[PDB]
Amino acid sequence: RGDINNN
Amino acid sequence: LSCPEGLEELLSAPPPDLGAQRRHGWNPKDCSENIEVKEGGLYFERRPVAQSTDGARGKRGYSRGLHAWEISWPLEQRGTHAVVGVATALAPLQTDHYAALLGSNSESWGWDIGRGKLYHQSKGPGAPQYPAGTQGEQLEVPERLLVVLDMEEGTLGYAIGGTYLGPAFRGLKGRTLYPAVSAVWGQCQVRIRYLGERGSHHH
Repeated sequence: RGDINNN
Repeated sequence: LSCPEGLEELLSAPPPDLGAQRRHGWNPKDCSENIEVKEGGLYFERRPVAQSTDGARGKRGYSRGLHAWEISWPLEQRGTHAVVGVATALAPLQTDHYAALLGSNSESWGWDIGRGKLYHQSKGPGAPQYPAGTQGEQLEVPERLLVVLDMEEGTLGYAIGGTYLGPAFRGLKGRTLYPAVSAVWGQCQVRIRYLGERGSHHH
């Protein structure tokens, strides 16, 4: 959901 | 020359077929809620859940003999914490933060394929490099790596590019251990390909 880990 | 007895022969044999790969592959009934196991075990996909580290175990726990499997983990799908190793049936497979979950407790052993560090009973800080030494330090883990579990000596080690890198962990005798990984990257697709066993004392 857009964070550092593609979440 | 540090390889388990029997490994060269095990790896030279015709590989297990897709049925065997599925049978020894990821367990849909033994993984994080945030992971989906696809193709009957051949790979899993981690859903894009924020602030979560998520693990999976293989279906089959190994109590004796020499076993090996190949993990395929795309280079672009590793994120901040990508850890490959083994776990007992008791190891936790989900936590609500990004971390090296596999190896963070007494029930799991992992190699961080980003950082090169080994985790067992470790929160991360201070963890040792593997393989030790200057060759080992510059080693990159490519998409594929082999995981080698020797239950007669009680070791876990790895191979890349055709070369066994040495035992990473000792102290595994007298357990039942399952292939395992922990992952943090949304939409990562991590494959497992079982390479077989040599069950006898000297493999």
